[PDB]
Amino acid sequence: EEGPQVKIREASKDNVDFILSNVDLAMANSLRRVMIAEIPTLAIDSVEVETNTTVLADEFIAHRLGLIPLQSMDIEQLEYSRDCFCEDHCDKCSVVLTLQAFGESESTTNVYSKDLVIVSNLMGRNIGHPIIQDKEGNGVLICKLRKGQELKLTCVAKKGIAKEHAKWGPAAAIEFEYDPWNKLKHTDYWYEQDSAKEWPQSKNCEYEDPPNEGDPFDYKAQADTFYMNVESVGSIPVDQVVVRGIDTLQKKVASILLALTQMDQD
Amino acid sequence: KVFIGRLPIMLRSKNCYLSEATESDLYKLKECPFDMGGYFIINGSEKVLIAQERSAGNIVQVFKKAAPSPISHVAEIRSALE
Amino acid sequence: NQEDSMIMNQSSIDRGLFRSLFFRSYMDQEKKYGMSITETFEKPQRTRMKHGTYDKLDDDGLIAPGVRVSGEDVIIGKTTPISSKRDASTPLRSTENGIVDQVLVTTNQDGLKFVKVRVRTTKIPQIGDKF
Amino acid sequence: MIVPVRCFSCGKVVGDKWESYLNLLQEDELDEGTALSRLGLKRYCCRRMILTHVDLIEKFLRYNP
Amino acid sequence: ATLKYICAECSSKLSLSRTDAVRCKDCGHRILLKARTKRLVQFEAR
Ligand SMILES: [Zn+2]
Ligand SMILES: [Zn+2]
Ligand SMILES: [Zn+2]
Repeated sequence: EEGPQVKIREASKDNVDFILSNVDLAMANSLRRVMIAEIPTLAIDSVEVETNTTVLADEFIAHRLGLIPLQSMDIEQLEYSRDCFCEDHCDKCSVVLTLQAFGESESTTNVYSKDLVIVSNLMGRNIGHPIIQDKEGNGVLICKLRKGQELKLTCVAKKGIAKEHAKWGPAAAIEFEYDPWNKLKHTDYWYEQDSAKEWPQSKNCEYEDPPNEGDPFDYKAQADTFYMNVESVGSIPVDQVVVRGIDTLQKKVASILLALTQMDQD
Repeated sequence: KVFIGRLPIMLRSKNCYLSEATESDLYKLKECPFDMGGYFIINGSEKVLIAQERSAGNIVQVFKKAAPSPISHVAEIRSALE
Repeated sequence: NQEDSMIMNQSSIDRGLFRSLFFRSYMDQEKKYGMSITETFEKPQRTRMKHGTYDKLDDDGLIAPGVRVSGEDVIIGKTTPISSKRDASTPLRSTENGIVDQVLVTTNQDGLKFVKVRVRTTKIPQIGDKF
Repeated sequence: MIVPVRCFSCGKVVGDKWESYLNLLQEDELDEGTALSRLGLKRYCCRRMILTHVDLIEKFLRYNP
Repeated sequence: ATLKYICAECSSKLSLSRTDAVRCKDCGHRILLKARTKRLVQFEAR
């Protein structure tokens, strides 16, 4: 269409292999980072424990509850409690889950992330749903218990970002390569006899024309065309972890214009 | 017929309940199955007796004396009633 | 990571890499005197005391197991009789702090009140830390 | 000591895969190397996470109150 | 409705006050724990 183009190679529900072309490395990279670090998500961030008699300690469990992925489709329309005007929190800024387990079965009772029970009003919007991709539909084994082992918790998911804690990240791994045939000389392979024989060739060598000796060293050569692959934990649909990334980074660049503006006043 | 003192016992030894005990027996006892015993439990804390190395007794050995010494060599034997 | 120090992934530390638990167990008993003079486990006041909050202290002179303790909060209230109330409490290690994890009250051969408190803490890998 | 939710390294969810993996071993009588690939655990950062976990929680449970 | 102490083995909510021995309703097992606090506790989910 206009500026830096794309050409999605494979693509599923969890990954989106694709070729970002005619872009600046700077940009390709910034996007990469943004996708990892600053895209907003919802995750448990406060666990009021009423009862626990498992073998795990309170904070051990509380920890896990945080990494358990949660729905964040409409996260863009939930507020950071730090901005919401309630004293502490509300449905306008948080999602409250519940967990209650008791070992009735005489055989190891399993607490799953499917046992989380939203309580706060979702005000109708995709949010706070224990993302499950499990075959049995239980997703993330929170913990196990014996006979009369009980576990009564309360959670308060809030909006957040990787920078604050990893639990808020939605990306989780991101493939990134460029110039598969070291044409830019951005590397200098180590070796014993032959660089070529010893250093595996990349799947991406195909989608780019091989070197061919004769030719001199093209130094003028800059570097666009990046073979990336954004995987997703789930909280957000892979395509989104890309668009939202593209957007977040943009707003950031924006806030600088905006800032220079109010700074115009004087 | 008569009682004369208490002899601290070594865990996992014959005279210790844990010796014959097994898997389940232990868990139900709270002692860890993986424990290896070999220690005592005086006044609460687990005490380990460290092996004391020394020279075997009742043995003959000869050693040369120093340049300055009216004695040339010597044959030693440390005799101890086993 | 120069001169024998290392760079550690934070995101990893978050997702729990290298976290650990740490338990510490304070302990105490009630002295007995041949001429029947005993100490007590209770939550004193006025009537030689400490300086840390005695509040978290119940009436048995103990802290309930879910309580978050810190500073020098008293974990065990106790008093010694001599002529009325001279303290004998037990504040948490001035530097440490955590969550009371398990208290327990038993007797000891000569039938005295025996108790052991156990604060638990989770220690996350920080900069000065060794590996 | 319970399966870690997500791998330390990349953060890819892995809390679910425990039970599935233990089956692909016992029942579907496979080899770790494959059982792991089956569960979608690509790179070693995710592999090493499951392959190495020592589910101590089990011996823990086996205690009592 | 409530409790206070417990028996290590025969986990049985027990309790009592001063000079009430330090045994249990059945299990001599003179140990006894002190079951959780009612004041719920909260945690940082990180
Ligand atoms: Zn609010
Ligand atoms: Zn991984
Ligand atoms: Zn009992």
